[PDB]
Amino acid sequence: KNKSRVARGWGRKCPLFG
Repeated sequence: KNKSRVARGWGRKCPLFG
């Protein structure tokens, strides 16, 4: 899958960097 929404779990600010 190309959907990169968990690649680098960004629980700091934006949850979905991709």
